[PDB]
Amino acid sequence: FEKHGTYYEIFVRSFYDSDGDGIGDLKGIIEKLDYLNDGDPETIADLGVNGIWLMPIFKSPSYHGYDVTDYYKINPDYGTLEDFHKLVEAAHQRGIKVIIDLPINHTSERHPWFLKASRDKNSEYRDYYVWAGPDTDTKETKLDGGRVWHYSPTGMYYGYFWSGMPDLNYNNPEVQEKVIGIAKYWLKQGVDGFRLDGAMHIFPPAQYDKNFTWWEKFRQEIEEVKPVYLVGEVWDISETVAPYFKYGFDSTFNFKLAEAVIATAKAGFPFGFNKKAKHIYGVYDREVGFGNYIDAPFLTNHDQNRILDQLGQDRNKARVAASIYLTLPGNPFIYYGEEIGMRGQGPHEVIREPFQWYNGSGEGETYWEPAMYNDGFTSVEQEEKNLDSLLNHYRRLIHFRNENPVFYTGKIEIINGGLNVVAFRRYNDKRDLYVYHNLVNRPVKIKVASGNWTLLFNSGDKEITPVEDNNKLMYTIPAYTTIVLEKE
Ligand SMILES: [Ca+2]
Ligand SMILES: [Ca+2]
Repeated sequence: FEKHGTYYEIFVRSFYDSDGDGIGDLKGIIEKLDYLNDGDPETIADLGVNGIWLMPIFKSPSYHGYDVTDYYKINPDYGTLEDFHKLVEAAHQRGIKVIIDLPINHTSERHPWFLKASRDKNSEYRDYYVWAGPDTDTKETKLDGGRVWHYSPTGMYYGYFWSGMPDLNYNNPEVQEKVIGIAKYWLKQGVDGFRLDGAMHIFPPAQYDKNFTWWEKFRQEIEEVKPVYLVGEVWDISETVAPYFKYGFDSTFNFKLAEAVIATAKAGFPFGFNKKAKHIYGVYDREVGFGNYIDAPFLTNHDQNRILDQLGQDRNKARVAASIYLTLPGNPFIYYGEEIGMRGQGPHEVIREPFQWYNGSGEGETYWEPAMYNDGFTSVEQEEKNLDSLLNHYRRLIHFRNENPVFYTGKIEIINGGLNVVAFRRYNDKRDLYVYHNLVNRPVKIKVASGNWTLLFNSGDKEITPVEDNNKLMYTIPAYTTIVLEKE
């Protein structure tokens, strides 16, 4: 069970519509699988990703699905269980692992369990949720609203995010059993793992360690079915994220490093990235140990303003940002649309706009909401016209990564590549690669000690030939370009 690979995050509703109702669905993903990975490592006609993560696919009243009403039923909007099985089979045929979002931290207020527990204090499901006693304080800020305690005819219940999302009571052994059963069910349907929210607010501050006890039990029990891949979201500093690598998770999303990559690509100076990367990998190596964690680097996801927007809609800077994280250790995660330069900021609905397949309209393109910001802005059709497009840039980076696995499992050492360059070595006992990323709109020069060096990768379409003088090999890197050298 190979856990290393580049992942692609898909919002089913916005990917591909196979039956003409404007809503993206599972059969649609099947129809477009070759775009992600055609199963042939010899071609670069596909992105080359080896895993896909589907945002919530269970029954739910919302367009996003994070508030589940039935964990054993596929949202009709996305298709059927049969479609899901055909997708898992088609993906495996191509070497693509499939993981799905598992919203088990809370349920929808419309979930039967809650409806029953909320309409009878003596209900059999009463203890599936958390019911108040003292203080209905309410801590506030963030982006949503406020209050963690809410009214419900038979008492007030706990709901960290929103009254529509009551939190499940993990202090109840039955809740833990039920959720594990749900996970096992989907694994038996063919899934390879899950994407999970690691923070569980039902545990009072005094029971923080119960979080790790829970995830360890969860992983141990579900792997009784088969080996799995688990990636968790823990939106906090690296010191807080680190232990999760030890108690059940293979990977965790590197939010802090994402912020640094974005800031550095925007500014054109490597300081921020250099300092943050050294700190974070240092924390992970100290608390977990190199080789005992699979980081999940990324730029932006389904809850954040798209990378292009964060870079002032500068496609060149977005290109550099892509080269940087796609050459980092671990399993990189690509947010759908990122590879063709989609834009979107503000409302989560905008960030989750329909994926653009065509310049204009065409069969399969979703339209459940207006494509206000991307219609006519970018598309796969347009990106396919030139071998040096952003889409082809992503294809080249991912395939290069797959052809040189040291990028997944090797160590990393930040080095000084100059005032406007992010540089680092990716290495193991057999490969010693030097990676250089030009962050600005002008050529930059880098020098290495005279010796046996080989140019392995050039992200641009220009001829890059080094010159040797006074025992130093000098390379002039064109604007926003990345190169990889091998030292022997
Ligand atoms: Ca459809
Ligand atoms: Ca291929």
